[PDB]
Amino acid sequence: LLLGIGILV
Amino acid sequence: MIQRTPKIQVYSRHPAENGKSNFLNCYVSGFHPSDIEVDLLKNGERIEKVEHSDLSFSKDWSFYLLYYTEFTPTEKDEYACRVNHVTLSQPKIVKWDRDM
Amino acid sequence: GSHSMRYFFTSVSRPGRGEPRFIAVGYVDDTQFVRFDSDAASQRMEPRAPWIEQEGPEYWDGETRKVKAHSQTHRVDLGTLRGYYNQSEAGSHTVQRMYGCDVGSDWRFLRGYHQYAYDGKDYIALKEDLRSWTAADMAAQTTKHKWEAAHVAEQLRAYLEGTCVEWLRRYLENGKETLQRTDAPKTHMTHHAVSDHEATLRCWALSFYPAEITLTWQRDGEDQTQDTELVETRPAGDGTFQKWAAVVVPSGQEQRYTCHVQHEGLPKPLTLRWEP
Repeated sequence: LLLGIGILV
Repeated sequence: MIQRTPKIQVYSRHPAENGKSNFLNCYVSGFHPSDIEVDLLKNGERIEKVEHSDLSFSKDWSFYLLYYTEFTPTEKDEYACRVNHVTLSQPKIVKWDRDM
Repeated sequence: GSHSMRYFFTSVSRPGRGEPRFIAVGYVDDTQFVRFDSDAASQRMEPRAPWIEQEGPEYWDGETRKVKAHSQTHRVDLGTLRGYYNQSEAGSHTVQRMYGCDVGSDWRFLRGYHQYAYDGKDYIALKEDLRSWTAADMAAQTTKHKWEAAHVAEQLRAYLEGTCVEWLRRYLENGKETLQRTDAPKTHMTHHAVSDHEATLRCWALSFYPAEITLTWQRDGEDQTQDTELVETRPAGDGTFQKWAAVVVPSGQEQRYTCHVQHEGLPKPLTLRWEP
């Protein structure tokens, strides 16, 4: 199952 | 910008038997960046119908791909993998050597 | 006994200002089970193993939404990193991301990962504590300060210790026949006369799973590295792996040399010797 939150560098 | 030259191996899925259907494999690994040109050759000419794995990478971030095609080896027919990459001044040909 | 689930994401801006490539691949151990590739015109997260095809439409809709969301954040990241390193749009740049979890023999959380590379080198990595970051360079410290202030590690910790491991267990149970198997290496030795003076002994391992294997040469029971050759473990293309180790030996000294094979599929480590 993929990660469900959005992270940005 | 770190660049790494591909390691190339050409081999069959199964031990080669003349007249018996098999898969010709060309495995490229340890390369960066990901854009790479891989051809399977039969008697020096590009095989047009060739499949490949989904691009992935190792702990060191270096990429690996498998190019493959169904094929029937014979005594006389020669096979090779031709690889071009930014790290190479010319495309590298590795011949299929069945008897390793 | 011990297992891992891993997602691997490659984001490539190509020369100029075209749309970047995005590819996502999911693995359980050494078995790919999902893919999405912009170069293959993917519109959905696609199965790559029959056991994951059994998941229903809500699974596939959700994974498709999330992988498209990942594609979007990588598209931002490419622009962000051009800015951080003062690079023009004209060049080709590569972002890689890997996240996942390992479980031990008891199937409990052992370890979590969440890390990036830029242009073939470390950028930033979640440390083992799942609370702190390793910024590889000055530019990555900007990312580290941002992710600390936003408590990103704490959100990742919830997924890596919970969801990631809960779903890895589900897959291991649903894909049991495929994922919880070991295929022992089929081993043999070849002999090729290099000259009148030397012979190559090649020790072969075929059709094994998982990929993890050790091939070592001994000479009269002592570890032997000199005049040895070891190729990368390679895929057969049917879900099994291959590997060989070779040594060049003086003519008439073949019998001193043993190849040692270790694989979790074997009852016991194997010893091969060249035989007339």
